[PDB]
Amino acid sequence: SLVPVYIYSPEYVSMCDSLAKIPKRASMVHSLIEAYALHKQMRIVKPKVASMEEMATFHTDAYLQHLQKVSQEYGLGYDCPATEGIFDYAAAIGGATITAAQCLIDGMCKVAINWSGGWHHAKKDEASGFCYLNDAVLGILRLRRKFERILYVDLDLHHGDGVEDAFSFTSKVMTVSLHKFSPGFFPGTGDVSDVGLGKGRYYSVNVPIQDGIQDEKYYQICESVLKEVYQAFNPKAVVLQLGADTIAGDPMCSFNMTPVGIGKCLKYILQWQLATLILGGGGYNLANTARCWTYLTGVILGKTLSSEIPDHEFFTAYGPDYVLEITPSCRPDRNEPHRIQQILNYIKGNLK
Ligand SMILES: CN(c1ccc(C(=O)NO)cc1)S(=O)(=O)c1ccc(-c2ccccn2)s1
Ligand SMILES: [K+]
Ligand SMILES: [K+]
Ligand SMILES: [Zn+2]
Repeated sequence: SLVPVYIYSPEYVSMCDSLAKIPKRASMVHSLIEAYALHKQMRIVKPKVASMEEMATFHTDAYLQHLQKVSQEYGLGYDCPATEGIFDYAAAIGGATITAAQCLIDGMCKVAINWSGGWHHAKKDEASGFCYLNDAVLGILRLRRKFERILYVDLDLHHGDGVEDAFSFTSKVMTVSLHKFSPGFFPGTGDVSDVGLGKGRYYSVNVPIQDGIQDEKYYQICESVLKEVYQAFNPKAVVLQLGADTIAGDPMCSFNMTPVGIGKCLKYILQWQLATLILGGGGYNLANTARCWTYLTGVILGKTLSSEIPDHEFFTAYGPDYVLEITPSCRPDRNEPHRIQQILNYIKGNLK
């Protein structure tokens, strides 16, 4: 077994480290997890590289081939620069989430972790927001070999548009996303009015949130909507993305969460006791993202972690404080009690 599965292999971590816009985060994340000796308490499973056929269960051959070519418009460039070996990078992530999926389809595993996955923005034929391959989607598509109702819960700061669009017309998968929704804020979509299309209408729930949201309030919103969604929908399996770009101190500077808030949310989903695929995502303050995910790793394990940071390779990276906890800034919570209730009521009606 009941020990969660931890997708890892030095080759995978190093391949993940080569991501241009987020260098070394994989190692840092794994290193801190290892430092608290959190691993060796999970079932370590090596990642399998995704094949062309597998990745194409969503992406088009046109896009896959092209990507494989430059690794030697499709959304490539500035935000998504096709650096050397990027195709390999993508295939390893995708492969990694698909193997976490298989780990769940089979037994002896109620939770499968791939902190390096979670790129929800990738379209079937286009890279977007640092996302080259949509692993979350590939995991969901794998999970559906055995589960008729999958619940996708996206807690990244950004809207999970890629995964949502992928299933907007089906009621097999239900995508729920809590994100910042403001005029010029990427990807600029996902208002509460967004509920899906055709046969998928009401199977896409979006929770537009504003800057400054803190642990408490965030959790009340989350539990409120999740509880409602667990009722109407009878999820057999669950895919959860935990982008840490919501954590106080992120360069993104929008939400004001700490891993503990996001923690209560995790605990809430873990208590349904369903097959759960854990993914990472955003998180541009490399040190905090590591603190966030190793802590959440502890929450998956239940074992409370030592407040002081354990000596390891990146010990220095832990600011001046050197503690596991993260303190929110003194920024205001631009979320009025009335609009949040209004949003909740809208979706609450929608759910049928
Ligand atoms: C590419 N972009 C994304 C998209 C998605 C994410 C994300 O975390 N999604 O969950 C992050 C950045 S973006 O256009 O909004 C950017 C944000 C910050 C960017 C940046 C890039 C270089 C230097 C400084 N800032 S680009
Ligand atoms: K989100
Ligand atoms: K859907
Ligand atoms: Zn994000």
